[PDB]
Amino acid sequence: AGTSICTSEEWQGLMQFTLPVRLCKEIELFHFDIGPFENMWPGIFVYMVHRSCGTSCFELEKLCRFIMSVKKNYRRVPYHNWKHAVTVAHCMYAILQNNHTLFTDLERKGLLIACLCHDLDHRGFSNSYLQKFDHPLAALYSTSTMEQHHFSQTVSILQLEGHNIFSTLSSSEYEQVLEIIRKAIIATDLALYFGNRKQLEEMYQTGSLNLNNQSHRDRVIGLMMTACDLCSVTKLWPVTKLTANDIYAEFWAEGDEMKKLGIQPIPMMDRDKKDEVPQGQLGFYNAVAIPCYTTLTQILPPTEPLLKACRDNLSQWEKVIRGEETATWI
Ligand SMILES: Nc1cc(Cl)nc(N)n1
Ligand code: NI
Ligand code: NI
Repeated sequence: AGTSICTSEEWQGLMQFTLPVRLCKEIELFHFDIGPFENMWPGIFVYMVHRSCGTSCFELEKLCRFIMSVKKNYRRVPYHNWKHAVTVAHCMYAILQNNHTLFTDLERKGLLIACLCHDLDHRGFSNSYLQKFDHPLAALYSTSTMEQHHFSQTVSILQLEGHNIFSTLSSSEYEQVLEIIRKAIIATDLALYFGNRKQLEEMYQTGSLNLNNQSHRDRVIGLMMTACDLCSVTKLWPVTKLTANDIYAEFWAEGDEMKKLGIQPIPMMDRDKKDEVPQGQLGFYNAVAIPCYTTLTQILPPTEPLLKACRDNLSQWEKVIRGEETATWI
């Protein structure tokens, strides 16, 4: 029921927040893991917007209201939560810092906000679920159901009194940024990823890819959104392994719901099929993450460390399968 608004207490605090010095250099790296710094997450987001877009990109008060209200519109679900939002935004920051001039000031502001907002009000249910059991959302949004919902929630937050960080933009630029943000959130539907990646791969291989071609730009941005959304697979193995427990915790709760409604879930959502997870992650890396980061690296060479990390994690899942796992804490 409705869109949640942060307290004066919340946003004034973030305004007064300052980032410990040692973290400045860390935040720049692809592999950086926000995990051990929970109190600082909203502040790390300020810092990234200020570094990428400049301290004058947004009136700070409205930026701070926007971020903390964004936080309050994430749910307490094991995975599609506030921590994932900031993780995704950080990956985008590393991509943009490493490819800064390829992207307009409008694209950078739009994309960091899109990443932070891309799973707003996620309920711990997949599009598969909502469409299977005809949730009202599936009727409103026949395809990319939750993603269209996340964009809707983003616009609602902006429309809160004192939250509209895009107000100072020309009328034309405003429409462009909302369009940037809409396309970027929609692209985080993995259903679209398969065709997008295949197109981009084709365009790269034939040499037709042209970044001054809007339709090409939209697709590159789309794959960037995929890379950022899946970035848990690009971290150090223990970090990757730990996040995966959260991914599966959320899936298995969905599977539990399906069982009550007389449908056996897919194995991935079946908590009594845990022995199949390492092989499922192997399949997910083979069909999704590997090709994603491969293509992204061809298009944006400086993103190559995301790909090497993901190949290292693939190998770690293969070790698990062979029975060579050593001690893991969770
Ligand atoms: N977003 C996801 C989904 C699955 Cl099955 N696995 C990973 N690593 N990330
Ligand atoms: Ni999503
Ligand atoms: Ni996501």
